[PDB]
Amino acid sequence: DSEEYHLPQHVAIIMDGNNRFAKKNVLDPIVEHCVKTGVRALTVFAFSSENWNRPQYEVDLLMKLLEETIHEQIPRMKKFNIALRFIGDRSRLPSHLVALMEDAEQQTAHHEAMTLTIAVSYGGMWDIANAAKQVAQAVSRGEIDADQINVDLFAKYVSLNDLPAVDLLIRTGGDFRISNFLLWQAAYAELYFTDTLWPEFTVEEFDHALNVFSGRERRFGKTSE
Amino acid sequence: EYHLPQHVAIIMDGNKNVLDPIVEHCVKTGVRALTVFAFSNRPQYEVDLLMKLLEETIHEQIPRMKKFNIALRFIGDRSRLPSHLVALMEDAEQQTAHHEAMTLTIAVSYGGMWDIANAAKQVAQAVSRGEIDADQINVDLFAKYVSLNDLPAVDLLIRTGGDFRISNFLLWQAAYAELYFTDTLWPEFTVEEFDHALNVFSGRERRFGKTSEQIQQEKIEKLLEH
Repeated sequence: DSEEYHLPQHVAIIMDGNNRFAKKNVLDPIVEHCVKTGVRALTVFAFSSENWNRPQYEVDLLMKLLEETIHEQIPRMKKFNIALRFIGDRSRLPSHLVALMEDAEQQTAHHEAMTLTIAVSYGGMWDIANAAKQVAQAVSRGEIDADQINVDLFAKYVSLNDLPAVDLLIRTGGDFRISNFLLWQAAYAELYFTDTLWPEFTVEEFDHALNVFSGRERRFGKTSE
Repeated sequence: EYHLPQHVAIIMDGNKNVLDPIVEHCVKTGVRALTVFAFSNRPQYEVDLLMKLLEETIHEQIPRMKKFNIALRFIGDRSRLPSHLVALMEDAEQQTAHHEAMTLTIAVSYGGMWDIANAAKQVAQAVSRGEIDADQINVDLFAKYVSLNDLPAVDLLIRTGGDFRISNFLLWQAAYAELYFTDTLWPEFTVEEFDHALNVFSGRERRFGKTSEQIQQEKIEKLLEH
């Protein structure tokens, strides 16, 4: 405990609003600011560019863009001691994209002050059902008694179970939905919604959100989680 | 045009009956489901008082449910509830089951994580019996074990009391819900503010679109109304 310290250990961001933007990288200064300030985990969802329910030509372009962006980010993540991680379904992804994700995770694992997780082909319901599948597979092997399955056991199989629970979730762009993102992990997260469009989102407003989180922790306490 | 939610959820938090005008507004506007959670590990005497209050409230509400053609439902863990409360819940559900205009669900000893892990337990028990291959488990199969799966997904979730958390309520069911937060404490929550929240919901659906499930629900309801 501490009277002065109220920094969230795990921040999640739903990046939205470029679809409404009429007229330099936004995420990079946020990521750098987080690791410099001591945030332990940052988990992000590109609300438009990870929506792969589009014509196959567009999905192909989006995957190529993701690959080029991962490649460009690896040396930057090494420079700032950030571990890159990916969550989501990999079973239907092109082999080159899977290899590139593994490569990026392997190149950035050493000497990591913060984990940056990118949601790729991810959904919160998918995550929960995947955890249930893994639990049932363990039951089939005799490793779990199905009658003893409870919240604490199930939590060990959901994505990001080795990181702190999400303390703060930010969504830009104006909508007030968490849109099937980190449903289990953000069960007790403070939710910060802003109409600022993602391309116009600033480190200053991010700091404001952190101060809002601190004030809400003072006002409503920390939760059970 | 004007967009009404199919399923409203409320976290009643506060740091005359408040819920009754809200229930009546839902019935009058065609809301199909209203699910409520009294937000707040206490001395046993306080737990007993709360249980007795819940029992008396269920008793008081049954005739209103008949009057407005509302079906009563309860979600949450029943394994540690007093047997008299469990029997009263079963009786209320059976007495109101034929009512088909709206479902009012009261969450008692409920948590969203509990709900999800309970679904996982049921699926794994079926696997243990050899009824299901664990490799078949996916979203569509799992969804049938989560509470309220026969009702529309939550479109609008209201939380009173000032905090901006969903606090482990309907995590699966509110995956695409619009979230409406108000500083108003629950005892002071009015049907006028509920009307305002519904108006805000309509504007947000116009600006940010309907969910996919909402669009399919509306297609189906148009096909059926004919």
